[PDB]
Amino acid sequence: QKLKCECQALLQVAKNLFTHLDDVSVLLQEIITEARNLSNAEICSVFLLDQNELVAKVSYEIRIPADQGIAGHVATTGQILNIPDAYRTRNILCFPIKNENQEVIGVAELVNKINGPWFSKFDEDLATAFSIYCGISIAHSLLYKKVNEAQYRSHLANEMM
Amino acid sequence: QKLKCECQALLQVAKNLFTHLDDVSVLLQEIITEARNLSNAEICSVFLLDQNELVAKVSYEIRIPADQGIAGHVATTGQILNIPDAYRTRNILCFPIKNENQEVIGVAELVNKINGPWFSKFDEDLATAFSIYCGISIAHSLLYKKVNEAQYRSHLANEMM
Amino acid sequence: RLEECNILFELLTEIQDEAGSMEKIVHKTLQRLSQLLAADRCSMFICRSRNGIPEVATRLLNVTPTSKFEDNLVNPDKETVFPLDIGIAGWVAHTKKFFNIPDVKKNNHFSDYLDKKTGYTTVNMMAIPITQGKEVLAVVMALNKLNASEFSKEDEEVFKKYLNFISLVLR
Amino acid sequence: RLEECNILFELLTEIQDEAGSMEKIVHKTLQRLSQLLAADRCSMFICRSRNGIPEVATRLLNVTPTSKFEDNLVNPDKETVFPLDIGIAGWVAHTKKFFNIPDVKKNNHFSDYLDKKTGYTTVNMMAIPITQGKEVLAVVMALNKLNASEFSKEDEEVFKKYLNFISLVLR
Repeated sequence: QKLKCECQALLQVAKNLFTHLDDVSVLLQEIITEARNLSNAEICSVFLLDQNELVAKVSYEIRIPADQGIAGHVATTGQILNIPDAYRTRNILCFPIKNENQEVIGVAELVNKINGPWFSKFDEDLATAFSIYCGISIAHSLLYKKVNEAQYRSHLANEMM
Repeated sequence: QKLKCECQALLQVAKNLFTHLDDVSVLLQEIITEARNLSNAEICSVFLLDQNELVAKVSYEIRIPADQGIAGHVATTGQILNIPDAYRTRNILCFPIKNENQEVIGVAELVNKINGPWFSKFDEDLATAFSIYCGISIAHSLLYKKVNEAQYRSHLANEMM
Repeated sequence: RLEECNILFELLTEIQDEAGSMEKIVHKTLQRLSQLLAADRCSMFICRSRNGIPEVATRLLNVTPTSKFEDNLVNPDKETVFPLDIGIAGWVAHTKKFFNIPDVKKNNHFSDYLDKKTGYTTVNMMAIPITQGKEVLAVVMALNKLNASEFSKEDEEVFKKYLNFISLVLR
Repeated sequence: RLEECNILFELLTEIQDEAGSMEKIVHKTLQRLSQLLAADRCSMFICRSRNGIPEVATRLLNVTPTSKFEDNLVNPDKETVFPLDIGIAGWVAHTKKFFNIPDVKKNNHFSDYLDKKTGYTTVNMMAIPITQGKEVLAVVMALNKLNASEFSKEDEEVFKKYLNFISLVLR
């Protein structure tokens, strides 16, 4: 009954992240909201690998080394990381994003469980499940910005002729 | 058990039509394949309203009046249509597409049931279910072609300067 | 009423956003009754009328914990219809009464027509009418108790408990 | 084996692509056994060892047709552990034998520790060990027959039938 329920859940969320491929910024937000209710986190932050560093702008912009701290490790290693006690902190569930291959393309971390000591070791396969849709959507979402950006500059020039 | 099954079904198909917003042509194909297995039709054809006429190019191009025949009616009326006997024909389940509003934007018809006399009056709510994802996807899929087309012409010119 | 709340809620999470789901609900409920009563199967007869003439017809047969809905749903073309003066099912519809029949061979009203057609042997039976005001919508039965010579008084209580729910759903 | 094929297949379509699903399967199977046996609840004790010392621990309690898995799953922190020389559960694990106990008050081996803690009254019981070769993985029981003074011989046959499946799953 639960298993069946975390799909309709995901079915939902899949259909919500895919209605924002338009805006990597709105999309990036959705991923956060959704990621927070799905796992029931106090807070989620999302980092998008920018070459050799993590950028979770999430509004300001926050750079940092891609291999530094929690985010950096998980990003480096490409494998989830669960924390019971981190030592209003407490716990942290942090997971990779990776693209079509398995190239971690971003990273997200949830802090503190609501109604709980930590993250259900089920809150991981569910996070991994979600995390496929985040990588699928971020990947295309960025790949679509690149075009629109370029293609725009292309005409800024052409209206010049 | 069945109800739960026609969702994972749709969950699937939602995620397959949305991985082809790139190509209204591939997408248009997907809609056909998927629409045929979901209902289990011998054949599906899909018409996209082109102003005052139906164009189910589905490879050649087939125009025809938007209000003519089965397709035309359903397209005109904006409401499904089930046929037991049509008189290797037999039956025909034909349904509208409509956009964000309820503007029928295309139409699809399935012919002849496999293992059956006709179309389960369940094969209708399932078709309507699907048909939401077809309208959602076609709508954006076309709206994305329009840009890429234009934006291209924009630079064909700009590379001229 | 703990395990009823759980059984019903969980049951309702297994029903696809599709039909016809109101009968897929009755089906699934019946599948659970089979388990709880150790009944060989449960069934439902719809009850309708034609110009003031009521009749009772096969709808769901052979419902079982491992049974498929599309296998249990009676095909409208091939549905066995009874007038209410033939059969225990028709009698339940007529009288609007519950019955715990321990031996169908000792109950006139029993009609052996379906047994002859389907090849099934019916021995004992609980039967109950689902009503809306003064008119009957269905008759539901649990056939053939598996672990005793007949359905118990206690079994009546469980069946009746789950048939408040089916009633609700059949509206 | 018709209604078993259907019950098991349908059951398996209700299990979310998630856990831990192997225990959600055992749970759901147990929920169906409750219905089929009219058992008040079923439970599972995991059996593990520490340096050659086996022990038996609460894992799934109070499984019921309307019961929630996350309510039935025992929290690893709060799990009651028994050595195998205490309890019918531990005895089943030790002997690797099936038991249909009609009155726990007349069965030494019975340990009333969980009854005292949980407040539940255990009367009768079927218990069976799930094995892998010469080592035990779990003990499963159906507690408190609802519609008779004890679980029947026939009831043993059904329980045993569904516990081939659980066994398979618990590997």
